[PDB]
Amino acid sequence: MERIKELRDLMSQSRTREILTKTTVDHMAIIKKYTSGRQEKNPALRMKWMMAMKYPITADKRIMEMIPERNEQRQTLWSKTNDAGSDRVMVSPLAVTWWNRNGPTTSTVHYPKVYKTYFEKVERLKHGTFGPVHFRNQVKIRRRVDINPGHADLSAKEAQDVIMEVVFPNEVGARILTSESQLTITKEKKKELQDCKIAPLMVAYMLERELVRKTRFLPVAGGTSSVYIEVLHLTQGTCWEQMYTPGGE
Amino acid sequence: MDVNPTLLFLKVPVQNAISTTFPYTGDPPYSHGTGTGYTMDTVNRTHKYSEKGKWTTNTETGAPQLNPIDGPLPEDNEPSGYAQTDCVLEAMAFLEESHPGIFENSCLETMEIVQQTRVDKLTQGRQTYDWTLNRNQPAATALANTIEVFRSNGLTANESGRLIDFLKDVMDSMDKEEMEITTHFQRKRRVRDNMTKKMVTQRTIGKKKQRLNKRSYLIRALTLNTMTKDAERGKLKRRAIATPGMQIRGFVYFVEALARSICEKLEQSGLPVGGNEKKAKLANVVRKMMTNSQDTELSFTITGDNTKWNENQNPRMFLAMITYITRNQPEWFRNVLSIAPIMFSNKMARLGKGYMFESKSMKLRTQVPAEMLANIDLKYFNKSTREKIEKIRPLLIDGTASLSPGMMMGMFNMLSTVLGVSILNLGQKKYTKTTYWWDGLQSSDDFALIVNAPNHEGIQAGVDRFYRTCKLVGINMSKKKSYINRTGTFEFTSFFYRYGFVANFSMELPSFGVSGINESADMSVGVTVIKNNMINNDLGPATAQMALQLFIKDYRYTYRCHRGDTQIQTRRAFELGKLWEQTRSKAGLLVSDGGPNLYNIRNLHIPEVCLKWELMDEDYQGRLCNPMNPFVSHKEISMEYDAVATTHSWIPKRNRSILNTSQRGILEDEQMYQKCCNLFEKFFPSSSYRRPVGISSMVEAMVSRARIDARIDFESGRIKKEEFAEIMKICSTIEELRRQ
Amino acid sequence: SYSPTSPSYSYSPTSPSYSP
Amino acid sequence: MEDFVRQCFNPMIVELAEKAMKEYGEDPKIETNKFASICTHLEVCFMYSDFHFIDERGESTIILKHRFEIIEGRDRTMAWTVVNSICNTTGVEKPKFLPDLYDYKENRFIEIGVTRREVHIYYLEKANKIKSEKTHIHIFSFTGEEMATKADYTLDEESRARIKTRLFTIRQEMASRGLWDSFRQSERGEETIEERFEITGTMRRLADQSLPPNFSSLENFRAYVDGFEPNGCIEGKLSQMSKEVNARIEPFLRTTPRPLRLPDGPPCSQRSKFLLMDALKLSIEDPSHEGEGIPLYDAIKCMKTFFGWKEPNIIKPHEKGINPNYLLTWKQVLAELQDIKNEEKIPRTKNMKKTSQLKWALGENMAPEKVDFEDCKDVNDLKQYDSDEPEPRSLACWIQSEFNKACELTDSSWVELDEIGEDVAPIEHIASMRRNYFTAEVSHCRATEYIMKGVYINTALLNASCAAMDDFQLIPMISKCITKEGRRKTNLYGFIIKGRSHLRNDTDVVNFVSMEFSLTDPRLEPHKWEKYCVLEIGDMLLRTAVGQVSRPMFLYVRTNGTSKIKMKWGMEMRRCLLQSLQQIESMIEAESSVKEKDLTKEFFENKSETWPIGESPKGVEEGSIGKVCRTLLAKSVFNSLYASPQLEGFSAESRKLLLIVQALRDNLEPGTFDLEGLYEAIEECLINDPWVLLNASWFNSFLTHALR
RNA sequence: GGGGAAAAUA
RNA sequence: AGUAGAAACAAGGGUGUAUUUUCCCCUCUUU
Ligand SMILES: [Mg+2]
Ligand SMILES: [Mg+2]
Repeated sequence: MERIKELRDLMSQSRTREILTKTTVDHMAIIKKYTSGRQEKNPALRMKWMMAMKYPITADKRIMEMIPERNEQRQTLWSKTNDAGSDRVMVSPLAVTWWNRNGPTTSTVHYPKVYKTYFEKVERLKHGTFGPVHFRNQVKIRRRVDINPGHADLSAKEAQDVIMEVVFPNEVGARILTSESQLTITKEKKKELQDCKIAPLMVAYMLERELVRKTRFLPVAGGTSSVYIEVLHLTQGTCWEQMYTPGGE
Repeated sequence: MDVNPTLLFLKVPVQNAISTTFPYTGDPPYSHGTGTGYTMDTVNRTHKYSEKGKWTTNTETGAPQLNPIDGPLPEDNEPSGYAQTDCVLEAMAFLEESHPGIFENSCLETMEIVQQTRVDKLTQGRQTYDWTLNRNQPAATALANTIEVFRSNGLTANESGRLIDFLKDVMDSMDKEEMEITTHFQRKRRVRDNMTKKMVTQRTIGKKKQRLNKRSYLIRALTLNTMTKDAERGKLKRRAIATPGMQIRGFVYFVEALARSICEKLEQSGLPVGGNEKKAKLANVVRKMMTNSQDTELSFTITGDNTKWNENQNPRMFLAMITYITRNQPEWFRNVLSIAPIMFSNKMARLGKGYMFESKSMKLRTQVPAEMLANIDLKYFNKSTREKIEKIRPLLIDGTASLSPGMMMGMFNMLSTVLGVSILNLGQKKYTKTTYWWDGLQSSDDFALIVNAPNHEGIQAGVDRFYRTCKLVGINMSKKKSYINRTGTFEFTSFFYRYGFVANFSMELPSFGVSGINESADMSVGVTVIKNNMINNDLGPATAQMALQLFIKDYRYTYRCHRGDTQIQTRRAFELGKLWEQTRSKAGLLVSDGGPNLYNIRNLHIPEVCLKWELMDEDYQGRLCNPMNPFVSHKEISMEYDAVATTHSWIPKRNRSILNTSQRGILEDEQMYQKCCNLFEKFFPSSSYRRPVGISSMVEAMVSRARIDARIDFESGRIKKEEFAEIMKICSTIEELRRQ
Repeated sequence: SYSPTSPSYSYSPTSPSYSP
Repeated sequence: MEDFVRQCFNPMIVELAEKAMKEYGEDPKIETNKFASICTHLEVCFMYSDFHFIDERGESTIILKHRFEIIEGRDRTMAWTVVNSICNTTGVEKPKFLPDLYDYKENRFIEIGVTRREVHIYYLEKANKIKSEKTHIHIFSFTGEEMATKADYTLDEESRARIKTRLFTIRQEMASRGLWDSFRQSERGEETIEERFEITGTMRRLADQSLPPNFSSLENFRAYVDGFEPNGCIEGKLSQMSKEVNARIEPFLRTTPRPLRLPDGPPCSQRSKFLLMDALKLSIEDPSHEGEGIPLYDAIKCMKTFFGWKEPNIIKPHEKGINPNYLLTWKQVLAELQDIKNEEKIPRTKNMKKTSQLKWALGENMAPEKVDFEDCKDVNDLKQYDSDEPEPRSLACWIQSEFNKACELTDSSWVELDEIGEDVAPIEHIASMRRNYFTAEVSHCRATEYIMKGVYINTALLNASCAAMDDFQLIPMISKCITKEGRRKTNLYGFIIKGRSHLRNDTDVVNFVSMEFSLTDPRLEPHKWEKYCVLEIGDMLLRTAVGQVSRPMFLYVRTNGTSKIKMKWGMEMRRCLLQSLQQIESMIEAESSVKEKDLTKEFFENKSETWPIGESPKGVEEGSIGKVCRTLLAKSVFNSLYASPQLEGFSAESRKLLLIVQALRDNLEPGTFDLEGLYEAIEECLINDPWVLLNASWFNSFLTHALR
């Protein structure tokens, strides 16, 4: 209802009508990236010298309704912007710290759910057992190993198809899930993702992290499973070998 | 005592201490002015290495063209571009024979890619030349301008979206008598700045209508803009690089796809492998050649770089290679894969910005464009530029120099690598017909070539034969660059092998520091870079810890997030202190919040938020990861999706203003495009995740989606009859609106 | 604990003492 | 035939058919039979779907919920998304191929087929192709014969009759124009997609012009290459080739290499952004005064603690510079500092008055006015910018002494590295102890003092330039150290006046004026101070070991410049530490694996193992691991300070010679092809840079000591 | 799927 | 003057390609 009304409003104009009529869905990719003006190089230098300025951040105007303009020490947090279309506002890191130290607090956070793989990494590291270190001439073999274990029963393309089916059922396309494991994973993820309050794109990305398998060419010596490659920096050295057993099974 | 670091090489082998020979802690050399001088030098050098060729006049562009192929054989060791067509064809025939079916499978894969590829694939490129405005603009902008001009000219074959259709559109455009385009025009107004009280020339840029004849459009389409490469290590003098228009990038992309397909099915090609893969390939080749060598046999390795590699590869030989590779294939595939060499054989290099001229008597300076250099008194240039201009004058037309010979600085890296690999594999026992033989690896211009022979004379004969064959095909070996020793040690593209590849940490020094994206992103990039350098480039444990300490210091200074319990002062200090006295768990605060750094060797692979999650306080944890943080964007399902990112993922202030310039009329187009794209993404939820495809207009697809969604919602019962009727009526009026 | 030392080691001309 | 379809079928139908047929790169003027077939199919589908609605009760009605949802004519993506939505909602099986209509009343997909031959063949073909007893298939024929699945013609007899008469009219029109024969005979290959890509017109002639000399057209060349076979072409051409085209391997014996030929000219002068060994710093102990963090207050306190300022005077004038301007700049700085000290609330930063001396020193109004060429055609006195090569300069002895000083051990700590996480793994403890050793040996190196000085100066200059672009800003060179007593000490080296900093390109420069305190008499090595203008600004009462000695205290004043890239890489000068430490660690590891234990303690404490690091009149000298670490750190720091294209080129072209020498020392029988060319390439990079010249002399010494 | 940073060659 | 080096800055439009490898990130938009 609201979206179709917005589309009608956009179609009311002349230039917008021409853009919407003479541009195909494919060319939507071209005009999405269409950019005018200067491009700033050296992000490191720009951040280095900009942060000394008062307001180096841009936020939505909604921030005006919670973040006060000043704190108890009269330090300005955000200022009204003149070079903006009324939808943005300049913001200082003082605002970020003020939100972190007095902002609204809630007991529900999606970080442990979206980034469950990293928390699994943390748990694996915490319960790991450390052995001794042997200073011996290390021989490194450059081979292709897996940095993301992914799903054993699912391949890369199968995992991508499952992700598309789970997150965007109405746009899967001509693809049809074939493996029984694919269907089981799809229905399990559907059940777990019911009534979720996260954006579909971000859910798709976390599913990609949990399912798709990523492999890279690394110099390894010893273990080859994913649980060992992630820790390769700590258990492998040019002259020293460190015995380690991740807490995972 | 006079401290001499170089004398350290007396004890430690050079390779083991090679890291100290790389001065990567200092700023790299940069170009200060126009690249016109370098472009003219490159054009003159390319024409000088092949001047003994045949001169002709193009019947379309009307510019001189040099064809040195089948020219006189080289008489001395100087660089020569007089490649022999029959020799190249024989080399490719032997490549096919040694790897039967390689070309057939490569052609089949390239056909599959060509038939199932999209036009938007050209938007992956960086700044591209634009003939519409005759200047460098992003790839997306260039493609959009080209498509708009073609549509305005009636050549609407690219609406399909397939890239091959866009190439057919380019073919059609190249046949139009006249082309109507939308260039940028400038208006200059003298104004008085209110901050300096000095007169300046404010500039306003707008759109206008221009008409180009067949010749002008053809010259522009073949034009390759030239600039100067900046931040390039290991060169005392700079060199020029080229960026092609949008009419040449599709064919070049297809040719590069075919060349990559061929190179994948080759054990002597250094591409597309890289990093660890290339090192493994080199080690395998060296080990295999050493093992296969008999005990009495003598093996010698040549580390070699080719001289002026880009300037000695003729596009005509690329066309011959393409034609031979695509034998017994559909005519359309041959044509589409051979168009790119056809255009590169008739390419024109745009000189560039021009020059800067100063009149000290009048105290004035000005910037002459490249177009006026052809009609300027020759006394104004200094001596060297006078020679350059006098030598390159015959090739100037509309501010561009015709350059048929040469590959123009790495436009056919994969095809050139294929040619080099063919010359490499021409050295098997069955082809040398002698006791000596040779083999090795090649990437672009660089090569490692191991030669085995019973005695030193055999090695010399093999090296001479390889050098002569390379000269015949057009490859020139740089004698000064190259050197030969006994097998066991060598170098290949900054990978130093001494009985095993040695780590070179100096190359990865620039990656260290603060990326300047945002607090969390910068921290993650830093820790991950330290971990990867530890794994790959032999960064020690203690050195890794010191790198971590230095990165934390630099990050804290950059983001003014110094520790809360510190006497230091800054704008942010008071808020961090107030947070510090408010938190009971002092180890849960992020470094951006002034918390302690808990990172160490153990947990370089864990993000800080996850690393510090357990020790975080409930209230601080909720505030930090609050679903409604205002600093990150929110997506509507006026309910909005809950955010997950920490408040430290804010968006920094980006500026794009141009000194004394206004572009409102041009930026309104981008604003409208963004609004339409956002509305479409609202209609189609998966557009952001994966690129959509379709020939239907945006409005047609969106109204159809709305209609089907309304029907399906009614069928499921989520809406009653009233909203159904309203949605259908609004869609119908949108439909009639569009139609009329 | 480790104090660096150099076998190769007036008034430190770079950083002298001048307080009266 | 395209004209007939345009003039007969509805504009909506013809447009939709054109859109559907163009989606696969098909031309509508040549491929006309497929166009007509698609138009007929779309018309039949529309008539089948149209004029049929569903009442609220749920029963079919003919004149609201449409009975038939159309799927044909939509794009592949749109059609597939509508099909997916219907499949998800109604729960029916997802069709394998794209259907045409969907019936809600019976909830099934229907495929509409229009054929020219007998119906049974088409129905069997379609049933075999779809291979699914879930989607209904309806074949229509121009001859009036229609067949369905299980003879279930859902559409009412009237609608089927209407479609039949429409098809009969279409067939009669086809026959009347004498084109039904081709229309009937072309149906066999309509389902096949044939790509077309023909080179014609301008591109054809361009192709004709891109062939070897003995070819006239592209087709001739294609025919030649297609029939090409290999028979001794390479061998014959090689035989015809002159024997002078060869790669003779000249042995690289121990007597082959020769010393590099350094340039000749006046000695090279200091070019660093600040003094390195001649710098004097006024220090305050344990800063606990008002401010304590603002550079201006620290500079005030540093200047206050020293008594003995006298009238400045020119002692070593800048040969090309207006020395009185430098003197007046120093006097103006002193006056501004006094004026600020007078006021109570001193500001965080200061802007210097744009006086004449600062106007000249900072190069204000020196660039000629920039004007577009369109308005510069009438000027008859235009000349191209000079592009002359750098003036050659000979190697001087001061750079070696500066490097020697940079490698010295300092009493005061210069870097206080931050904390890290608790160590748990044994490797973590080993890393911690090795890091303690490295920090102790590196935090007390003068190279670290230069690192901190340069980092602070570049950071302050960048901040001032970006924040203040029209102001001549005063920036004191402030550093922080920890003496041997562990007490924080704040040092001031002098002042920097930053000029206008309107930087747009990465190569644009900001002029500034640097005034550095020093105790080095400029007349000892005048050639080293060519660009400076040294003043005698005071008399310092140094506390020598024997007692008190009064020595002149000078102020080296000069005008320098730096760019955005230079400042950026100046901020990232701490990375130099790593460049040494990593290497050092590798060395230790490279030995530890041999001895099966960590040799860090043995290398640092006992100094049993030493590497050849210095040259003395006695001969080559060996330094312990700490000395090697300091030497590498100083080398990297000087690379950062004296960076230039010459250094990069020399390193690149000399790594080859170093590797060749290593191969010779490895008894690998090294060989070269144009070794003289390599020597010329290496020597081309030595022009005037003191650091590059020192490196070249170092390489000469290394070659002398390695050939034996 | 896309965008940024680092390196190598051209 | 100074920076710098085959050409420029020292104010009055701000220039950064092709191929490959690795790392990170997930949405910019009006003086
Ligand atoms: Mg080369
Ligand atoms: Mg090379």
